[PDB]
Amino acid sequence: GPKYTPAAEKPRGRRKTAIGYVVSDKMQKTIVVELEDRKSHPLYGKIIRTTKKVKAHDENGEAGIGDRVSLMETRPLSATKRWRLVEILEKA
Amino acid sequence: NIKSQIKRIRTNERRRLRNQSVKSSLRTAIRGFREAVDAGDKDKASELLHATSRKLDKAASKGVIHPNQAANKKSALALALNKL
Amino acid sequence: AVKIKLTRLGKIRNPQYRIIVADARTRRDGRAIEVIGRYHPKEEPSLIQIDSERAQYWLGVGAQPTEPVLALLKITGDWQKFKGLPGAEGTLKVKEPKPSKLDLFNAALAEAE
Amino acid sequence: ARYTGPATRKSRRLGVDLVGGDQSFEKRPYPPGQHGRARIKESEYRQQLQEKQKARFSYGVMEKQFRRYYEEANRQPGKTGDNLLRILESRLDNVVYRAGLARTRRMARQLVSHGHFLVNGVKVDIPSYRVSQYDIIDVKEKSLNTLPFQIARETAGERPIPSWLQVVGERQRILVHQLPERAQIDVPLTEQLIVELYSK
Amino acid sequence: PTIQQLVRKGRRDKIAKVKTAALKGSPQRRGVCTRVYTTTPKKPNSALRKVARVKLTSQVEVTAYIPGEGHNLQEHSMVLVRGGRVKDLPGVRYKIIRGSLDTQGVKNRKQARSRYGAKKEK
RNA sequence: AUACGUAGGGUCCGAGCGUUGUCCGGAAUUACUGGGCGUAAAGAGCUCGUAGGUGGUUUGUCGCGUUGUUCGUGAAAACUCACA
RNA sequence: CUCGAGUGGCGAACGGGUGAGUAACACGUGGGUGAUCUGCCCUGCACUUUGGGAUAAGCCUGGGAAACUGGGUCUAAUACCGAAUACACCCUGCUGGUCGCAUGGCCUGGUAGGGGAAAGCUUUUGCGGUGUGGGAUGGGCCCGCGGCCUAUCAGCUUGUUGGUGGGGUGAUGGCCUACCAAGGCGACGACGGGUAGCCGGCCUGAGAGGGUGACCGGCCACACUGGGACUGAGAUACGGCCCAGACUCCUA
Repeated sequence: GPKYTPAAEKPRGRRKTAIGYVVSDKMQKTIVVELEDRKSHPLYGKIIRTTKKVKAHDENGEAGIGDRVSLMETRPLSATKRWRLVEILEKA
Repeated sequence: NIKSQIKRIRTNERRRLRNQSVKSSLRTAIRGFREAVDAGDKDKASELLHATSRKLDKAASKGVIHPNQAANKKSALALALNKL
Repeated sequence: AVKIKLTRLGKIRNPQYRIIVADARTRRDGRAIEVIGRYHPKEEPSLIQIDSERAQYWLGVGAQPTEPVLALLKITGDWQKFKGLPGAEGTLKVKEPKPSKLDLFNAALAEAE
Repeated sequence: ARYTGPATRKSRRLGVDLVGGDQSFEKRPYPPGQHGRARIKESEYRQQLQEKQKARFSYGVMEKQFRRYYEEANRQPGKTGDNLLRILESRLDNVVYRAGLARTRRMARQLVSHGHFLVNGVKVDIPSYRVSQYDIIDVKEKSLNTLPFQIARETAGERPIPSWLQVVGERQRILVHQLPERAQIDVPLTEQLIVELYSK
Repeated sequence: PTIQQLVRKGRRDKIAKVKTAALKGSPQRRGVCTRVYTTTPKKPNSALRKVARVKLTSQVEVTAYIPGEGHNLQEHSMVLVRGGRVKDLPGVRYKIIRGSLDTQGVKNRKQARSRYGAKKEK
C-alpha cells in the first residue's frame, strides 16, 4: 500500500466566548473584563446576579474602559490571563 | 528491603551514568556554539550548528534525550546562526 | 495494550461472566469500556451471548482476547469472521428447547381431564 | 422459624375460633388465666393487636414473616389491605390446606416440614414457599399410603376447595388457576386496621 | 420574611441539646469506681439509692447508679458504666451493668431476669 | 402495691429477647415547601444614606434571565419495573 | 537434554493497603489543549549495511569485624561503541495554494540547505530487528458549573500582575530568568483559624429536607519522618536509591 497514510481533522473550536465590559484596561497588552450572570437560587428562588473579573490579553490595546466587547478563551497565555478580545462592538 | 531486582538497580545505575557524560558533552558543544554565535562569526556558527544538528539528532535517535527537545535545540541554534 | 477479558459476577457457588474489553493494567472488575458478551459456565450450555460487530471492530483495531476468552470466541465462531479462515458459522451450542409457561398447564389440564 | 404453643389459649385470649372447631375455646370463651373474666381496659390499640394476633395465630404464620407480608403488600400497586389478604392467602401450606387435604394448619406445617408435597416437580421443605398460578402440585406416595394421610385424603369432607384451587384427580393434583380474589377468599376479620397502624 | 435577607443569611437550627458525655457516644465504657456513698433522692420519693462516681477509661469523671438490691462492686473495681436517666436523683445519668466486668448480677432477680445480671436459674 | 419484691396467671416475641450508643422523622423544634415579633421569644432611642435589594405608564429592539425543541449526555451495579 | 550462578532482555509505576494529609479543578457533571505524550496490541511502506571497544560470568590475587570490598586475566551476544544508506522524518531559508480561533491550521506542500537506524536466535507452529505513516487505548494541560464552618479572621499582595526577550519543559504558561511597567485580589468575602478526601450511593423523611462516605464501585492523596535524585513509554517509585533526624537491632 501507500507509504503515507493520512489523518483526521478532529473538528475543533467553540472556545468559550462571551460578551463582557472592559473595565481595567490599564496594563500593557492587558485588559480586565466583567461578565453578568442571572441564576435562580438553589433553595429560595431569588435569582441572583453576579459578576467575574477575567483578565484578557489585548496585543493591540484596542479596548478601553467601559467597552462592550466579546472574548474567546485561549490557551493559558500567562498566570491569570486567558482571554482573547475579538468581535469588538461597543466603545465607552 | 531487597527483592530479586538488584539487577535493575545496577542496570539503572549504568543507564543513568552513561547519560551523564553524554549530556555533559552535548551541553559543552551547545555552549561552544553559543560563544560562536555571540562572537558574531557566521561561518563558525554555521558549522557548529551543522555539527550539533548531527549530534543531538544522533542522541535523540539514541536513548539520551526525547525527540522533541533535540528539535527545539536544533531550531534555536539554527535561528541563532540565521541571525548571529 | 488492549485485551478482551472475562469478568466474574453472581453469587458464590454459581459463576457468571461478562465478556468485556479493557486494559491489562486494570483489575478483573474495573471500568469496562464496553460489555461485548456474557457467558456462564454454571448454566447447562455455558451459554454465551456476544455483541458481534463491536467485537469485530475491536479485533480489527487490535483487541487481544484472553486465552479462555479466545476459546469462547472460537466457541462462537467469531474468530472465524475477523480472521475469517473458514468463514463465520454458529459454533456455540444452545439451551435445550424446554416447554413454555402456558403449555405446561395446558398439558396438565389435558392429563387431568 | 416456628412457634411452640397450641391454639386454644390464643383462641380464648383473642376471643375467636383459631382451631375452627375448638370445643374448649367455646367452653372458655374468655381469655385464659385468672383474669380472662376480668374486664380489659378497652383500646383500639387492643382491637388492632387482637386482629393481627388472630391473623398470625390462625395460619401458623409467625411475626417476623408477617411484617414483611404487610411491607410487600404495601409495595404492591393495589391497596395494602387487599394485597396483604391476597398474599396471606397465597402460601404453600395455605394452598394445600384450602384444597381440604390437611385437617389443620399444623397438618400442612408439619407436612412441608417432612417433605410430603411437590410443586411443579420440585420438592420444597419450606412452608414459606410461594405457589404461583397454574402450578402443578402432587403428593408423594410415602405419605400417600400413610394411614392418617389416607384418612385426610379419602375423608376430605373438610372446607371446600376455592375456585382458584382445583384438585383434579386421585393424585391430589391441585391445579391452581388464579389468585385468591377478594370476592372469593371469604376471609376472616379484615386487615385495614393493620394497614393504618403500620403506616404510622 | 425578606427572601433576599434569607439569601443574605439565616436558617440554622437551635441547639444540639446533647445527652451523653462519657465519650464517643459509647454504648458502654469501663473504669474505676469510687465514692460509692449513698445519697438522698427527691423528697416525695423518700428512700435512699446506692450510687458511685466512676472515672471511666474515657478520661471523664461521671456519676453512675447501682441498680438492684445487692451490689458486688467496691473501691478499685473494673466497672462497666452505661448511659442512664435517673430523674429521681440530681445529676445522675449513668448505671453499671450487672453480670458483667466487675459487678455481679443482682441476687435472685426474677421479675426482670435479663437486667440486673440475673443469669438463668438452673 | 395489679406500679415495689414474690408466685401463679396473662400479653407478646422467639433462637432469639431485651439494654446501652447514634441518626432521620414525629418537631411546623429554622416555618422555601412550612413561623412569628402590641400583652407569650422578638421594631435597635431616632434620623439619612453607601452596598444591596427593589420598582410607575407607554413605543420598538435584544432573547441574557425564562420557557419550547433536537441531539450528545448522565459507568455497571444504584433504585425500581418486568423476566428468569 | 537440563539448568544454578552470570550477562542481557522484559515484568515489576500495574495488581493489593490506608484515609493521615488535603477546603484544593480534589471529585463529579460538560467542554476545549490551534499548547500534547503513548512500551505493550492492530495496520501501510521502506530499511536491516558495516566496522570496532569493553565486561559480568569464569578464574587467580588482596583488604575489611561484619557490612562488604580491591587488583590481574578472560567472556558472548537481540550487549555496547565507529561509521554507512533513510528521506518515508525532523530543523532552517524562501515560497505557492488553502481553512481560519488571533497566535495560526491543512497540502507526508514545494523548494533548497542540514541532519537522523537496525539483530540475532532458531528449525521452528518460527521467532525475531529499524524508521515513518496511521489505528487503538492509555493518557498529560486549561476552562463552565455543583457541592464546610468561622470577622470573637477585612485587608492581602512584589516573581504578584502584564509585556518583552530568553532558560526550561511534551507542549502553554513568573514555570524559571534579565529588563520594563504597577498592577492583581476582595464585603458577590480575600487574606487567616478550625475543620474534612471526594462521588456513584446509602439511610430517614410523604415530600422537601436532613445524616453517612460502611461494604460494593470511581478517582485522589499517602507507604518511620523530613530533604534530593534516578530510570524507564511511564516513579509520593508501599516489598527502587541517596541525604538529615528519630527509633530499633547488630557491632572486632
